[PDB]
This record gives sequence, structure tokens and C-alpha cells, in this order.
Amino acid sequence: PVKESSFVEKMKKTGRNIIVFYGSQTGTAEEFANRLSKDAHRYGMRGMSADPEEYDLADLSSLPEIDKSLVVFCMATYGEGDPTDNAQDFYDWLQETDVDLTGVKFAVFGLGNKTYEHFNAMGKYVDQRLEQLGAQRIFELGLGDDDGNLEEDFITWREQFWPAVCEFFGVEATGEESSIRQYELVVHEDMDVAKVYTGEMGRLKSYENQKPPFDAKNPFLAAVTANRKLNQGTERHLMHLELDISDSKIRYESGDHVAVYPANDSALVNQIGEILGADLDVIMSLNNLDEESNKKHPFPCPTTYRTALTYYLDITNPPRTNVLYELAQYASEPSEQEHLHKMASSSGEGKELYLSWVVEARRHILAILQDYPSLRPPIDHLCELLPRLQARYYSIASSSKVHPNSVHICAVAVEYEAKSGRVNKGVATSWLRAKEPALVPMFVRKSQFRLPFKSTTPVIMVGPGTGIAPFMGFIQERAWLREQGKEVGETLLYYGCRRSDEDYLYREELARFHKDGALTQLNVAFSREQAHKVYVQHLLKRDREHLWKLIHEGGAHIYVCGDARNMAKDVQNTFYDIVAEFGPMEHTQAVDYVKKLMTKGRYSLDV
Ligand SMILES: Cc1cc2nc3c(=O)[nH]c(=O)nc-3n(C[C@H](O)[C@H](O)[C@H](O)COP(=O)(O)OP(=O)(O)OC[C@H]3O[C@@H](n4cnc5c(N)ncnc54)[C@H](O)[C@@H]3O)c2cc1C
Ligand SMILES: NC(=O)c1ccc[n+]([C@@H]2O[C@H](COP(=O)([O-])OP(=O)(O)OC[C@H]3O[C@@H](n4cnc5c(N)ncnc54)[C@H](OP(=O)(O)O)[C@@H]3O)[C@@H](O)[C@H]2O)c1
Ligand SMILES: Cc1cc2nc3c(=O)[nH]c(=O)nc-3n(C[C@H](O)[C@H](O)[C@H](O)COP(=O)(O)O)c2cc1C
Repeated sequence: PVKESSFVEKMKKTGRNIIVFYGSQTGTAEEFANRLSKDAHRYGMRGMSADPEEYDLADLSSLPEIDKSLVVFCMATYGEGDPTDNAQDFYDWLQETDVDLTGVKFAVFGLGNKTYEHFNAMGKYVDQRLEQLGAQRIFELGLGDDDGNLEEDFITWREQFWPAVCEFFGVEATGEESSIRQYELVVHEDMDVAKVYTGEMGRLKSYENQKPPFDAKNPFLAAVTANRKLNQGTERHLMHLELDISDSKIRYESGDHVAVYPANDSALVNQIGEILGADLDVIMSLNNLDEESNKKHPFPCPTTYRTALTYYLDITNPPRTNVLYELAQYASEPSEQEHLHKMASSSGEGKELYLSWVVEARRHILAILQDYPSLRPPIDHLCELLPRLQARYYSIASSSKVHPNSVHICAVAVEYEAKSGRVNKGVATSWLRAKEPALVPMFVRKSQFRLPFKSTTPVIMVGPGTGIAPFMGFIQERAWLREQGKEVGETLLYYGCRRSDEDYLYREELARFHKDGALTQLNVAFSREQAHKVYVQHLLKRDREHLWKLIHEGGAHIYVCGDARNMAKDVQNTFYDIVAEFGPMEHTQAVDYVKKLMTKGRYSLDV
């Protein structure tokens, strides 16, 4: 592991009074942290972002040694209300700890989604725990909602945050504005092709000469063994991929996740270089104008613009308000420069404009640059404002017991008409779809979704659509525990699709698993073969009687995977309704009964 030296001392030697910590998994908490950090400057202060995993939060008790010190926590909730992987140490510390944080000023902005069981469990916990330890709070806990518009929640929070900080402290709004760069463009008018980054994530040339172990910092270029179309119809594109993980010493069980690092669309990369009048084949690097940080570049350098745009940056998701504000200065046409600046707006017509014209219309960077022709920003700066391309996760669709050498992926390619007028393409899926048996930089993330330990326990699997991914592994494995002489309890699947002749995923394989008894019951819900919708819940409601026999008397485990928005919630109320009917109890006590099955490892979600 190896922690970094005391962050308070580091702040002392750099004149920083505020540190902002990020509990990120996909770069959102990290992004917010960075914005708040650089914000401090225009308020008579100097901030600093930081990954908790790299430090000993115990040093928190030292922040008081710095004048007008402040710690902010931008945390995201994940798993069953669990903290993000980098926040684990911290979360764990917060508990065992006895430390006295007297004199510590803090504030917490949490990132969650009401769509889940444990809304901002992590954020709410950090804010609550630090106060117990003795630290004082200088601002109300923030509850951003990804389900609605997380970006806006953060803005209204940030808008109220700083003034309170300013008030509590002597500081105040200093000067007009800023427009300060984090990096310096050092053009390498000529450099050694062997010292140039071509798209690897960690060590230089790590993609070329592979060498275990492999992880998020060191992905394993797995070869694409197969890429099969699963959908019968033409409405959408659902595909099956098999990645060759031989000689990678990678370990995985059914239920785990596989992460992939994709490549943006080149037409979209080139057009950005083209409208910007820039040459993407310029070799360069952007070194931190702060020679005191670890983050020397905002991505592997030296590299070419083309490379950063292709493998290191996000050019398809809607630009955040701060990025747009920073760009406004490049709009020659004043009316256009207005719209841009006014989208960072505190609220009002501007907050209406950004939400509909950019987010709803789902305008990526290039689209903006096209609708505001007077906006031509220098390319080296745009690269500094663009967020990093994140790896995409997929629920490994195979069993290690059976395919220890391969990691399968069941996915639906994203492609749609945006409202922006253009057709959007899903980064990872469009990329995977183009792979023809072909390497995919990947890596596995251990999950909590797991078959039960004793092969005899009954399992109920509810996975509509692609939510069947992990279950293909589960079944593959149980089919194994039977072919292997072991005794297996009932294995039930509640799958759903549109029509059996359109997107019945794994129709054939699933039939074999039924004609062999690996699948006790194969209960499929064809949502569009009749005027009314027939969903999994309905099948569940139908078998209410038997399901209570496996749940209440059989000690069966419940697994739900798929859509979190509705399916998960719907499928849940049904289980409440079931329990509330059999071995009768009030509603309220049926929900507590159910919520108590998820606690005891018998009701697992993965949405
Ligand atoms: C733990 C985990 C497991 C997953 N398992 C699977 C799996 O087994 N199978 C599978 O197919 N996917 C799975 N996903 C989804 C997967 O990670 C990708 O999101 C999906 O493949 C698309 O990625 P993309 O990069 O191609 O799309 P992106 O370019 O990243 O775009 C996706 C975003 O576009 C937006 N969007 C999508 N459609 C529309 C529309 N019509 N209108 C407006 N906005 C839209 C949404 O904000 C969405 O978040 C999983 C995700 C997680 C976190
Ligand atoms: N977190 C994870 O581990 C994980 C794993 C796999 C997938 N996912 C996610 O789940 C989503 C699945 O997309 P998909 O295209 O593959 O599924 P889908 O095709 O959109 O839907 C699958 C089936 O479910 C039905 N359905 C729709 N609303 C429902 C509800 N409220 N209750 C019960 N059934 C409902 C559909 O019927 P109708 O279309 O007719 O309405 C259809 O028959 C993706 O956004 C993906 O990100 C997450
Ligand atoms: C698999 C998954 C699980 C999630 N679990 C939770 C959760 O338990 N609670 C919550 O409030 N939000 C949950 N969210 C919402 C995210 O925490 C929200 O999108 C957050 O902004 C992501 O932050 P990051 O980019 O910093 O990792 C989940 C999102 C995903 C994709």
C-alpha cells in the first residue's frame, strides 16, 4: 500500500488551508473535489484534492495546527451502501478510531441516488461520524442525486458553501474572477518514439510488454475469442463476448465484475481536432504548474492530442458547467460567450438552458463546438478541462469453475437519437461491438454478488434483460455442482425480454440447462407478446406459494440483477406482497422481514 507523508504537513509547506477528499469510483467525486479545491483560490485561500487511500486520515487531528483549516469530503455511496473502494480504509478507520478531532472544521457533499436502498449512506456517515469524533461542521451535509441531476445539486451546494466559509472565516470574495491553468503546454518539437504514450494506463509500454499482476492501473490486454450477436431481431444490438485471460493469473468467481478501458470514436476525435484547427498528431504533455503535486500531468505524457482524445479523455458525455465557463472566454461572438458563461449560473434561465440544451439534448463536446461556432478553444486547454475516460463494468457472464480461462460479457450496445439532433454512440459498447476475432484492456473487480456456500441452498434469480449476465455464470456453475456429483438445491430463473423472436438472450443455452435439470424452473416473461406488459414480478406473484416455501422453509437466497430504476423496486414490492400474505404479517413487517433477508446474505442486489 504505502501511504504518503502527513497531508497536513504537506499543506503547511505549500500554504494550503483547505483539503478536499474524494471517495470516487468513476471520477465524479474526484471531479467535484478538484473544482472545490481550485475554487478556494478566488476566495483568498488555496485548496488541494486528494485520494484518501493514499493518506492516514488520523492526521485529521493535526489540521487545527494550520490557520483557518478546513476539510471537505466529496464521497459517493456504492454496493449495499458501502463506501467507494478507495474510501474503504477511511470508512474502516472512522470506526475503530477513538481520535479527538477537536478544532477540526469540516463539510460533506455526498453523491448518491435515491433509486437505491441506502441513499448516500457513505456521505451521511462521514458527516455524522466526524462530528462524533469532535470536529465542528461549517456547512450542512450535501445530498446530491444522480437520479435527478447530480450536477445541479452540487452547484446549488457549492453556491451556498463558499459564502458560509467566507463568513465563518475572515476571507471574502477576492477580486473579480480567475481563469487559472493547472498545466503548462510543453510542445515536444521532436522526441523519442519510445518515450511516447500510445494509450496505456500505467507504466510506459505496459500495454506492449504485459507482466502480472493486472489491475485498474495495469490492465491486461485480453484477446477477444468470440463476439456473438444474441438478439434474434433487429430492433437493438445485444452481444456476447468472450475474453481470453490465459497467462494473466487473474482470479474471478461468478458474480464478479469485469472492467474495460475503451477507445473513443475516431471520427469524433478527428472532427474535434478539425473544427479546432489543431493538429492532433502533435506530441506533447501538460505538466502541472504546481511542481509540488504528484499529479504531474492530467493523463499519461508525453502523448499526442489524438491519443489523449482517443484513450485518455471523455468527449461524449455532457460537458460540466465549470468546463463550459472556462470555454466562454474563447467565444468571439458575444451572444455565444453569454450563453456559455451563463450556464454556470447560480440558477434561473441559465439553469434551465444548461439542463435542456446540453444535458437533455445530451450534447457532447463536439456538438457544443458546432452549435457555438465562435467558440474555438485552444486544444491544449480543452484537454486540460475534459474529464478522463472511465473504464466500463460488466457482470462477468461465465463461471470460473467452467471457464477459468475466459471472462464472458453480455451487453446491449448503446446508440440513440439524442434531442441534440445527432445520433449518440455508447463508448464502450460501440467499441466492443467493433472487436472482431482484437484485444481488450480489462481487469476484474471482486463483487459481493455470490452463489450460496452450501450447494444445497435454493436460489431464486431475477434478471430481466441483460440483468441475466451474472446468472449465466451462476447456472453454468450449478450445472457444474451437479455434473460434479454434488447435491444441488432448487435453481430458479425469472428472466424477461421483449419477445422470444427479438431479444431472448441465451435462448438455446438456457434451454439445455432446463432439459438437464440445472434450471429447476425457467420462468420467462415476454413483455411484448401481448397487449399488456408481462414482467418478472408477475411471474413471481404467480408462484407466490412455492416461493414462500423456498424462502421461509427452504432458506433460499434471492438474487436480483438488472434495472435499478424500476424492475428492482417493482420486484421488491412483490416479495413484500408475497411475505405479507403467507405466514401473515402487516405490510410494514413484511418489508422489515425482507430487508432482514438482505442483511443475512439472502437477498442480493446488483443493479
Ligand atoms: C456493476 C455494473 C455492471 C454492469 N453490467 C452490465 C451487463 O452485464 N450488460 C450490459 O449491457 N451493461 C452492463 N452495465 C452497463 C455498462 O457498464 C455500460 O454502461 C453500457 O454498456 C454502455 O456503456 P457505453 O460506454 O457504451 O455508453 P456510454 O457512452 O457511457 O453512454 C451511457 C450513458 O448514456 C446515457 N444514455 C443511454 N441511452 C440513452 C438515451 N436513449 N437517451 C439519453 N441518454 C441515454 C446514460 O446517461 C448512460 O449512462 C453495467 C454497469 C455497472 C456499473
Ligand atoms: N448493476 C449491474 O450489475 C447491472 C447488470 C446488468 C444490467 N444492468 C443495467 O440494467 C439495464 C438493462 O437494460 P436492458 O436493455 O438489457 O433491459 P431491457 O431490455 O430494457 O428490459 C428488459 C425486460 O424488462 C422489462 N421491464 C421494463 N420495465 C420493467 C419493470 N419496471 N419491472 C419488470 N420488468 C421491466 C422490459 O419490458 P418492456 O421493454 O416492454 O417494458 C423487458 O422485457 C441497463 O441500463 C444496465 O446498465 C446493471
Ligand atoms: C453499481 C452502482 C451502485 C450504486 N450504489 C449506490 C448506493 O448504494 N447508494 C447511493 O446513494 N448511490 C449509489 N449509486 C449512485 C452513485 O453512487 C452515483 O452515481 C455517484 O455519483 C457515483 O460517484 P463516482 O463517479 O464518484 O464513483 C450507485 C451507482 C452504481 C453504478
